[PDB]
Amino acid sequence: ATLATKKATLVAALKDLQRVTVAFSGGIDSTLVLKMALDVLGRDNVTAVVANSELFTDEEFDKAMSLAEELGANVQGTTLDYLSDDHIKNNTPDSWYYAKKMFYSRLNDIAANNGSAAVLDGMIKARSLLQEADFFKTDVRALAQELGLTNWNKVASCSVSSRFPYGTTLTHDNIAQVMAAEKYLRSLGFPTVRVRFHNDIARIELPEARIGDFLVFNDRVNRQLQSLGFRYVTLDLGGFR
Amino acid sequence: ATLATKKATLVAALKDLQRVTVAFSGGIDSTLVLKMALDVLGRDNVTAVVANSELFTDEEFDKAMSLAEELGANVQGTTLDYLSDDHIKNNTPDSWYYAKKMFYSRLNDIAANNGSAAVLDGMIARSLLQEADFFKTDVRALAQELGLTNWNKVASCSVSSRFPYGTTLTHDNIAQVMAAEKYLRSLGFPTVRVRFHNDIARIELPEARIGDFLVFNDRVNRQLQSLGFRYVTLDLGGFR
Amino acid sequence: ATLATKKATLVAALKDLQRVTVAFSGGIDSTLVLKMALDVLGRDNVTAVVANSELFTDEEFDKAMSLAEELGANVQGTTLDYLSDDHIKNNTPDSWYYAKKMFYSRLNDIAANNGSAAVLDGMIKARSEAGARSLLQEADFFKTDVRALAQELGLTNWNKVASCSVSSRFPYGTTLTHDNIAQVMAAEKYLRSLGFPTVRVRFHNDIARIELPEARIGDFLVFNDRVNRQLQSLGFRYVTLDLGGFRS
Amino acid sequence: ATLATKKATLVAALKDLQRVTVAFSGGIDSTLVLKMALDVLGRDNVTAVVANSELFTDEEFDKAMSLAEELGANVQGTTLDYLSDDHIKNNTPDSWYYAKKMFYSRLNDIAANNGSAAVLDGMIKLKARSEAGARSLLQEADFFKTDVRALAQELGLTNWNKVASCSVSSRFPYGTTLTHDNIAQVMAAEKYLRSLGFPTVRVRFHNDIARIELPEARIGDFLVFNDRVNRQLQSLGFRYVTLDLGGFR
Amino acid sequence: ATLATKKATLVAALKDLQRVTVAFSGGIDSTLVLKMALDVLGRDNVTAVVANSELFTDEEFDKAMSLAEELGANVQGTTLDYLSDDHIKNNTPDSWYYAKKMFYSRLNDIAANNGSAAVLDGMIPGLKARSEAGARSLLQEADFFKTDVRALAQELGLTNWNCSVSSRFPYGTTLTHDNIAQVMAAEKYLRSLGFPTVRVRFHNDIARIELPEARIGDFLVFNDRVNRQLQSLGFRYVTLDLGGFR
Amino acid sequence: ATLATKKATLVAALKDLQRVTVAFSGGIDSTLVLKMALDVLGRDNVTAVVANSELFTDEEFDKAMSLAEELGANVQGTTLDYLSDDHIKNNTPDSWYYAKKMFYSRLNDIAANNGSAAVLDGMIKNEAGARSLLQEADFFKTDVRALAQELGLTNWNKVASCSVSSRFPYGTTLTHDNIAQVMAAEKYLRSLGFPTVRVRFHNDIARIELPEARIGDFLVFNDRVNRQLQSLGFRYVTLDLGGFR
Repeated sequence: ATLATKKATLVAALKDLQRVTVAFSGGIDSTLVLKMALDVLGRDNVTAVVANSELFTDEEFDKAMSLAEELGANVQGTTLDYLSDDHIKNNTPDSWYYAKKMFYSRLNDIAANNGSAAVLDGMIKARSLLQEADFFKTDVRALAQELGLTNWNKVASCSVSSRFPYGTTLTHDNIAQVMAAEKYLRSLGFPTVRVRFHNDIARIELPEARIGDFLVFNDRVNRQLQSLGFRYVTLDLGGFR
Repeated sequence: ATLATKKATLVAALKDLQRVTVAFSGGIDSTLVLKMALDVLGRDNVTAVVANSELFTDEEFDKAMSLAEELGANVQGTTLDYLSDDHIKNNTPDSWYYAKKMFYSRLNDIAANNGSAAVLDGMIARSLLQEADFFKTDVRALAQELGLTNWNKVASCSVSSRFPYGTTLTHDNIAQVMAAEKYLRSLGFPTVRVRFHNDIARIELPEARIGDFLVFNDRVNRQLQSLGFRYVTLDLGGFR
Repeated sequence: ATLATKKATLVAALKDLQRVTVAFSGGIDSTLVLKMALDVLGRDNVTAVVANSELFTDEEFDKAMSLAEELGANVQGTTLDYLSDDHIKNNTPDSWYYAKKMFYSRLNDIAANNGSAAVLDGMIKARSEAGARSLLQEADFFKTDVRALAQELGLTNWNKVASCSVSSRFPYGTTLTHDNIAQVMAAEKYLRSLGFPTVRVRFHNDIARIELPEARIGDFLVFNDRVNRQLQSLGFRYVTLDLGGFRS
Repeated sequence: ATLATKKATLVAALKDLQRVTVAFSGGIDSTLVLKMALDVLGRDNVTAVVANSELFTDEEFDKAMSLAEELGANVQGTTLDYLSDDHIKNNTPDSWYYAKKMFYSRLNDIAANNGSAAVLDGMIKLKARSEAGARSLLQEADFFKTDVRALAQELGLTNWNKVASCSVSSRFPYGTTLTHDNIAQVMAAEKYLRSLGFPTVRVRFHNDIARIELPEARIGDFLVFNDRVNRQLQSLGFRYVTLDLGGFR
Repeated sequence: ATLATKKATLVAALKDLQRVTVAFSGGIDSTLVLKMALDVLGRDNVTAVVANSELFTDEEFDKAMSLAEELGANVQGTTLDYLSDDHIKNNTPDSWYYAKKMFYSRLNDIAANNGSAAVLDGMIPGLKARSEAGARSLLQEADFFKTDVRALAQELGLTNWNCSVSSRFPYGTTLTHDNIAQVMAAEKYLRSLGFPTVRVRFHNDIARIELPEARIGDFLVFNDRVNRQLQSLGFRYVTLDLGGFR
Repeated sequence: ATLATKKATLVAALKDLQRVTVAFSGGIDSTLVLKMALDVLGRDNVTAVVANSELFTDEEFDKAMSLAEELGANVQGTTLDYLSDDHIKNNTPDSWYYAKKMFYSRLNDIAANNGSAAVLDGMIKNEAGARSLLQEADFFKTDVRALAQELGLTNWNKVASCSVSSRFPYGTTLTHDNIAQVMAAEKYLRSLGFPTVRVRFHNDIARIELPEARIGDFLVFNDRVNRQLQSLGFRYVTLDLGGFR
């Protein structure tokens, strides 16, 4: 289809819902949904909710809260303690299962309190309207460009649980350790980076085309990540993913 | 804290001034102010001013003069002789102050003489984008809304910072430093300083670009030597 | 002299033509012509045409078609077989000319069959021989006038990077075939997917001569072996990197 | 004393022994002992023995066998199963002692079966050697490292192992149990890395993690090989293949 | 059996020929043959010959000539025009054979004119190039392995010892005096920048540089100088093989 | 001439001198001279002299003293005060001349007092109180380690010592402090794996010259070298884009 046909399904789907609460993370997808809902449904009939968790950075939470205000939405912060579930706290392979299970249960209850007909997320190809309207990665960038949206989270980052091996118990300490390492690495000019936690070993994942540029920082990163508690600081030769 | 609320603040403030003179550098901030001023006050009530100076590049001047005309403004070039002032010519730690005073005094005289209510600049003189609480994100959202895509993106700094305190700035050693930085930028290094130390050139690059730079060592060495440096070096501390 | 007089010359030229066919590449210039043509003459009186050929990417074609639909134009792709012309098939130094004569004759025939008064291209200040109009050139548009009017019409999206014919990857006198062209484009596509958007894979039979911007060559080294084996499996015997860098 | 007096002490000790078996590693010290032994007692009365084990690389074994023959000695390889001793298999700080103990007793049996009066090693100015009865003639004659370099030049000796081979056990943390499998894993990984042009390298074993140590001044050169090293070491059984940012130690 | 029995066959064979001409390259193999012949037959009955050709560098020749003088042989250079033979000039896959045929014919012509009983080399499309010449490889007849030659080189006290440029050209490409000088100048320039192991493969207007992969990072600082130098030697395009040397 | 004849000229020339004093730096040329002198005249009539000075490192001096003993020589250290001469102290373009005059004048006094017939150095092909026997016998660089390998010689200083004067511009006054500064910087750089290096002194700027083929390898050390040379007193630490020499 044309982008206009997919955009029309999205307006038509939204009018049919009349009042929605939209799970807003700040990535390009959720920024498109949040804006489309505000444009078809009005400020007072769309609720943006930003999840606060121990698994995400305060900066990503703060950036989404600020773009939702910048977009003109009533946005509400709700804080989730993902670590209360021992399936998640011990990061067993089902651990995504309960994390999504907790995210949507908080989101479903919020919709009852402001009278929305459904809560929307930003999944592409709970209702995920961009997938129902058959939006692909190229379609989402095209519509956002047409809607004048310029600011969104270019740092498509993930819950910090993905840095830990299955069976490792998450702690306030080792999560902060992983996140302080990634924040330090990003401050040197590597916006895409993972610091995988392996007890005494830190395993750094960088995009392969950035590894040559990284070499000037080896010693400072080595000494900095050792001061955060790692005994050995290493670079994955496989790169990011 | 909506963009629509800040844009109304900026429109309202511009309506209260009626006739404005805009300090126009050509960056996104000053280009946003110049269009907003044209859209609410009209061509005949806005004067765009572009400083022609020895401390900034002719490329920055030519691009700004053309971008003001392209946006639909009446544009005026004014030329500042910063080196006639001995505080700037001798590069003291206070020279920035005298340079800013000479610049804002010329802009005040133009605005007084064309009947403007204020001089405007792009800071985030009135800085209305700062008064309306525009952030870098707000400014990119409004420029897209006005259909503005074209502006200079090479961040501009006075060439004074390339010289040690106590150094006498001259037309020749300024031209030397600027030809060197223009050459380096043309190789693909948009953020670069050639600090001047008489017979030594001290190059600052972002540390993450120094590996990429090595394929050019010999050409940079020979080019900056032909520009008058005897030794061409790379600071191991990098940019800053 | 002023933009407003230049915009009026263009409006008048379009009103006089009443019905037009637009050669649409997706760049800023043809995007401005198509937008003005749609605003002045209406959707049913404008046909946007995007050429599909073996000498350009299927990506480039898909994006140009999508840019014309996004503007609100009825757009039709036409398919050109440039290799049927022996100046192009044998990559003579004048082959660009025969490619454009063939392109403009197809556009003239499309215009004849839908009732347009002219074919419009986006040239500014072999088309003289087919009768294409460059209304921006006639109205004295320079690059800054195009950027000014596009911003006053709210146009922000277009192709920022011009397309070059894959003919430029082959030495003069080399015979282009559906097979070796597919080789050059698959090699360049693989390279772009590793993070090198500006690249050329020059064809010298058993040798691929890769052109990269010199500032990226340090970044490229982590890929030497994968590029070597990938381009060999595409049919090259030797995979090399030009020491002069991109366009030397 | 003088180099000449020390050289005469060494000559005298060898003539009194008549027939010797020489523990030959290829380093400068055992190379001096073997050369002196051949110069004083002749090819027919000297047996050079080179230990082959799974704790040292096959490349070093072949190089020592060739350095011994090139010097003119009858040279014999013996194979040691160091993992048969559990003091060695359990990677304790005294495991080196039991490895030397097993090596010196095999040399004693070889010495008994070829009629030698002593086993000679190349030690200069400790308890496994002395328990076994091996003699260190350079130490008895009071050779220091400079004396060994002096007499080596006098005899025209130029070729020897500059690299000192270390046991693969140092790639494993203390208390990690050595196995035929994890040793072969570490040794094949290092062998591939050396074959790319990196003679000084360690692959430290961390179960599913391989931690590569290279001299920092070579890490820039290594970049062209990351992807092949990753897949090669993954095919050897490591899940993760990493480069230590600290370099070689 | 033992090394002493293997060198014993070589003593006997050398004693029976009395006067020999020795094809001398300077590698470990030919230096042992030349030293054995001098020790068994004496200086006045041994002629060492070193081939000088356009397909090798004047340094390879100069190093080989000294090697034989230091061994104690009377040494003689002969110069061959390998490009006169069209198997070699057109770089067919067998031209190594025809180069050795021309070499052994010149050496047989040298040996007949000084009266040697045979031509000796250091070895361990038609008839084998030696057998067709009559050349003996005495180290091969004595069943020498690479260890025996390294062993025997030390029992006689040997201390000093040591590729055709055709391998820079594709099969079917015509060798000329000029493109040979071009390739040889290009490799000398690269070696002088610190790359002792290097090949400049000639592909007409394209130079394809082969380097050990572990040196390509070090090479980048030289790209532009190498590009312009090899262009000035006559190449239009100067490239680096991503597969590296070998 | 053949290498064997050049060796005979050297043997004959050494036998005609009977007792020699050898200027010994530890490089290949002077170790070849020192070895030939011992092999032809015997230890008791060869005196090896190693100059200790502020313009060369203590590390090269100790290595040279120990290499002479390893060669079989009686070795004697002598101390030179190069900075006592004002051409050297003020780094005039003349200073090489006064440094060589002071070096050879000291060696001649040692030679006179131990009864040697000549002072020997290791100069080759391509002072008047010095014989360079390798030069008289027409030895080239190829001849020297052809012959050095025939004597089995392996240990010698493989990177060339140069006077620290070349790290300072002509006209700069050399002092104990700025020499110590340059010498601690080059020693640090060598300790990271860069045996061939110059730290050129330009007051508050250090200009590091490295062989161009090593500059890619050096990037992993930029920050450590920057901080180390700053702690030695340099304000700016830079890398010459032209590389070494």
